[PDB]
Amino acid sequence: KVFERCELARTLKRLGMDGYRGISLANWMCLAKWESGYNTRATNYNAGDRSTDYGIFQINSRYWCNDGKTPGAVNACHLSCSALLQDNIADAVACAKRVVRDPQGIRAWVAWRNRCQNRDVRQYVQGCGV
Ligand code: NA
Repeated sequence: KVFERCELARTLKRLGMDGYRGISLANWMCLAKWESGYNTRATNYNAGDRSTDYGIFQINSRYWCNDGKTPGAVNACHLSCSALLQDNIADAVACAKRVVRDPQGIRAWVAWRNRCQNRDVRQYVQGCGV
């Protein structure tokens, strides 16, 4: 599914993401936009290290989900990577919350540092009613 901006913003609020471990809704929105363009079925194979990024938040298979084919991988969210390609984002959100529970927090995603950190991120939630 490709979410529309405000549709996603309202969905993430209801799933308890606003201020989760100190992270504002607008930052989660900036993250999803730059990772996948709000697309739940986005996958990106990383040839450099044989891992794959899955779903709306492009969660990596080396640490977070199991796809079987990534060497030396763990599965900290206790999910098949397949769960991260559903239209319903409940599992992707539960796994994203697990990612930011580590010390790096939202910095775990490099796209966030590049595209979101120290920016005016108000634009991603403006007029959405959240
Ligand atoms: Na894994």
